[PDB]
Amino acid sequence: MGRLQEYQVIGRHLPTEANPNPALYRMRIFAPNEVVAKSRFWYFLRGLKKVKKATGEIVSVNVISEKHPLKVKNFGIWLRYDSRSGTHNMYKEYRETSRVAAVEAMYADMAARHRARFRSIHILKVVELEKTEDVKRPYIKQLVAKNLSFPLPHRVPKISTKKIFSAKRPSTFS
Amino acid sequence: GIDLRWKHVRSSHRKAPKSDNVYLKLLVKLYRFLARRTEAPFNKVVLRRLFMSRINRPPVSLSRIARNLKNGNEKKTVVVVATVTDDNRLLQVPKMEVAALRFTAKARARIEAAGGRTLTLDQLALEKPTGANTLLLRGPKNAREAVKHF
Amino acid sequence: IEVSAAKEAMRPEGTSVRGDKRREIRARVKKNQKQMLRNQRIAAEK
Amino acid sequence: IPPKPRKILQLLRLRQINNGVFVKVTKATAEMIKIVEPWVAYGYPNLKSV
Amino acid sequence: RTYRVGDIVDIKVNGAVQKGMPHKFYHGKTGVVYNVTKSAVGVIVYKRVKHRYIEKRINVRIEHVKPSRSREDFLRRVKENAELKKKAKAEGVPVQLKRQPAMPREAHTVSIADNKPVTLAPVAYETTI
RNA sequence: GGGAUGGCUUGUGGCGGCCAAGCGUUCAUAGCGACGUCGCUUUGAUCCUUCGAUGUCGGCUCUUCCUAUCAUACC
RNA sequence: GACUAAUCGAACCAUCUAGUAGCUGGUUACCGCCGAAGUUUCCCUCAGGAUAGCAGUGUCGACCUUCAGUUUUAUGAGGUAAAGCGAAUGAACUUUAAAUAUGUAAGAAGCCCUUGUUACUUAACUGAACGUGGGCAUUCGAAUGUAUCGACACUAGUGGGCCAUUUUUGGUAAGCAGAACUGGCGAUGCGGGAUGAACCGAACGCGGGGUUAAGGUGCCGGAGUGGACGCUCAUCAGACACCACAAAAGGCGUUAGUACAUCUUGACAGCAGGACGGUGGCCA
RNA sequence: CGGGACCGAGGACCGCGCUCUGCAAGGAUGCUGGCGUAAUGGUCACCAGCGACCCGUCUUGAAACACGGACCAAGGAGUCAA
Repeated sequence: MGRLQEYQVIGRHLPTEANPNPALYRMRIFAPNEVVAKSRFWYFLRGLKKVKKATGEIVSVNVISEKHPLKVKNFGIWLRYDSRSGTHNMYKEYRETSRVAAVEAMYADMAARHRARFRSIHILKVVELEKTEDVKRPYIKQLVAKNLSFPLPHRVPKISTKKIFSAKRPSTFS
Repeated sequence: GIDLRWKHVRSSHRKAPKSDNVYLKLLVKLYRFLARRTEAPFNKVVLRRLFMSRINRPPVSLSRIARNLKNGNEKKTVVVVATVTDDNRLLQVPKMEVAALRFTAKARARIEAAGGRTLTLDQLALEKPTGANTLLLRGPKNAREAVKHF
Repeated sequence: IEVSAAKEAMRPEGTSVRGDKRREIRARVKKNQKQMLRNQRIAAEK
Repeated sequence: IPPKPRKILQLLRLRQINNGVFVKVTKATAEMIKIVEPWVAYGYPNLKSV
Repeated sequence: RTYRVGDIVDIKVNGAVQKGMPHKFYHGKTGVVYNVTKSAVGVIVYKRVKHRYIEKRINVRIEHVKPSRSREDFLRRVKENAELKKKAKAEGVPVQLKRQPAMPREAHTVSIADNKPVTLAPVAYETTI
């Protein structure tokens, strides 16, 4: 949902006399910016560890960049999304060069195919498939095929929308 | 649009006399100059009481003046922005220096027979332009039939 | 129980609002036996 | 606008749209700004903005 | 415990009687005692209607009335304000006599040597199994 | 001197019981529940049991529309 | 109840008489400054009343004291979420502790100490009430705001209206009916919802320039046949939907998923073949 | 460092200043051209683009209903006294 970034967000509960050294909690949040990342982090801790924002603090927020953004990779995403029937598991596969691109493609895909918004989707795991045999979906198995090569039939040429009239009829062969 | 929960309030006080008396207009001009050009709050209070109306300026009697003249006030110049009236119940008028808007004939005669002095407010402004050594007096405001019937 | 300011001003000292209904009940009961005793006396005379 | 956010905006001197004020961060002011969150945008300004 | 005319009390209807009791507005309120009876007490409460305050009088039983601690903090703060002001005058040093609101936290450093953070998924994997 | 229910309706009853795919529940085993089913509402008889207008409709004359089709056409 | 000069359940004429109406209709230049209101409380109600509240003109008072539909702090109501039970004990368990709004209090006008009296009270000179005198200015004892004061006088309209959110009490076959707070309207223009009492944005002197909100950018119509990835083909699609029809509904429409199961020891579909014997099993 | 739009309130000096023979510093000046009249400006009629219900009055909360209005001139309705 937007030009997302992956943030390592580490937070904790405020130190007290009974607990002088509270435990630290780390999550990976796909968020447009740091404010949204911290808000999602506190929402998740409220859902999981019952640690409120007023009784906690943010220790660190860092940006996790892709290690090799120039390498084509296959990603498996395990997610849970909410419809009026309830929560449903979903495993999907995306062919991208970064985890953030895979997550934005996932958000657009869920919006297009199941009308799921950002709030109803929980990203549970994003993994990079180490081997070609780990690819399960046919729409990625056809792309990881050997000596892949296809033509492009019926390409509508780019014509400027400010040029209303043309003297020749266009062609769709290149 | 500006959210104005509070309202700016126009003045609830007289800035000019409603009287058409030309001599009162001259007195108002003189004390406007004095209140603008002097430190003394006496001039500002006198300008205010010159603005005031007649029910706001009750008369002051010689017996009231003699009451306030006691206890070290025997030499202070008495200033009353009102009419000074005579009291039959006061048999002995003490010697006093009184400046007023107007005196009754009996009050003026009895003051001058006792040996004091009667002044107008322009004479008061000439002799005490800062209101030094003066006793400022007012009459009973609530001593009225309407105020009793309120 | 909410009480009226005029009712508390007119209420005598020592008395409370928690006995007004019992006071009214005793007044009605007293009037009832007054009528009953008058009827009994008239029937006894008859 | 409800009377409590109206009073808080009047106390923060935000009586017009596109009015801006500087606020020192205490809890007593932070709770007021959190109540009038549906009408304002606020943040931490830098030296250039100031 | 007895109550007297003038003090400040809280009204808390105790017990499970709050089922069909008619007037629940005065539960949890605080007022000033004007009338005392052996098993009842008269309480003055204020109600806000738009821009004004309206006074109301209620008769509440003793078992639903507790004394209030509204002025306890004020009387305490007066006592230690006088005491520390006398101590400051004796020692010739200044000291704060005013309450201050909570300030933002300052900069500090947290070590992760024996406190390595735990990575959390949005749901727990122990709950997934 | 005032005044003059409405994307309603249509073809399949109500009450009571039972079963029930399913929903929930599985520290309580309760509670909702379609599809169904069972009880109450003359051997082709009898004709010697018609059960209350406060609520108002008609008729010509003539035109048009709907289909929820009586006839004609096809299946 | 006909007729009595076009006049009759009481003729015509003049006068009292400009009879009375609470009911109907009307009620005459301009600009400027303010500017509202619908059970608050009492009375026997309808053919009912006052009254609180809200306003404008004048003033006057040191226009003095500052106060405030707000937050914080302390303490109530809500202990209700939650964490633990390698703390005890077992929503009714607790060291600790929710969110929403909400009550009271937060100073020199205040805080105590001392002395007496008491007609209050207490076993009681004991608490407290009333006085008395003294100590506390070394910071006046949170934040933010503050053309916001007070008191009279006179005058006027409206004082059991409509709609909406939230909370709460009852319901109906379905509709819904009361209250409490707040907002809007009656009194109100502008921009957008094609249009409009109740929607969204935003409130208004006369003008110029700039920038936006809600809503929009294929044409009407100012602004994109803008960009990315998908889905859908409807024999009146859909584009302002949430309600009803309406169901755990019917679909050999089209995608994306979940679970279970089979599979080179040959799965699913087909084709070529087998599909037998006791046995025409028992009764009818 | 460029490119563009709209605006020029004030009318001796005073002030804050600076890069200080002066200045972009408490509000526009300098130079030049055409014309000197219906050219600018204004009024009326009409076309064009956009906008725009018929007024009181009454009712309640509001609309709708209802009631009055063929047109014009002159009167024509909170006065006087106690």
